Amino acid sequence: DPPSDPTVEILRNPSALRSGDNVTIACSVTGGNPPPDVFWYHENKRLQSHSTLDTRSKEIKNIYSFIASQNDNMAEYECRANNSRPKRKAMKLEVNYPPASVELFGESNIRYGSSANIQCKSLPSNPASQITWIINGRSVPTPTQREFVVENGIVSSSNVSVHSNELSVEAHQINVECMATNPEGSSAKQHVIKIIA
Ligand SMILES: *[C@@H]1O[C@H](CO)[C@@H](O)[C@H](O)[C@H]1NC(C)=O
Ligand SMILES: *[C@@H]1O[C@H](CO)[C@@H](O)[C@H](O)[C@H]1NC(C)=O
Ligand SMILES: *[C@@H]1O[C@H](CO)[C@@H](O)[C@H](O)[C@H]1NC(C)=O
Repeated sequence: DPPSDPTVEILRNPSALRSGDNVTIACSVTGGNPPPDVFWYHENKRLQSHSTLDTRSKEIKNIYSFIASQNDNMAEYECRANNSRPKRKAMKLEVNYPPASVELFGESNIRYGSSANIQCKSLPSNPASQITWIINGRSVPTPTQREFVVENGIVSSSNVSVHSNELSVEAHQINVECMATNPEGSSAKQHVIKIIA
């Protein structure tokens, strides 16, 4: 027997706000007397957006569209209702974004035979980024990392140890490459350590 025809559709949602994409936020209010003004407030400052009231329904709505940002948007957008001598409802957003860059820490010159410790902290990202190391074009076993929570993101930090004792006496320098990575993206930076006598 025949099955009835197939229908396909794309499902909007569910995804955390990402990087920069066209986000729309709404604030509904049902009318009182006098009809209140409805404003969006980012960082306690009145955003430039219009409020529209349906006369039939008596429902006041305020629609705000913007592109998401890493710099903020891990923070809250508040709505306010105003009647002379104010009803409020805030909203914390979650935006995924890749780590901007990474920072390496350590000597530029190390004595031969001696060992060296290299640190790498990534710039804030969401979610947390995985630090990986590549030494002389060789990926190395990933060290345990410490993740810190900062405003508008998470900072990963990893320590690696390079030993010049394993290297030959004719080893001029050691290339230390650090890399932070999350589902949004990745970023790398390379520090060069010279070997002194
Ligand atoms: C985002 O959507 C709003 C309407 O919701 C529209 O006015 C605006 O042009 C759009 N911007 C982009 C970059 O798609
Ligand atoms: C409060 O509301 C009145 C009218 O409802 C409006 O004209 C005024 O600008 C508002 N003031 C503030 C500080 O939002
Ligand atoms: C990494 O080294 C720093 C010193 O620069 C130290 O303060 C920190 O505790 C170390 N962390 C780990 C996980 O080894």
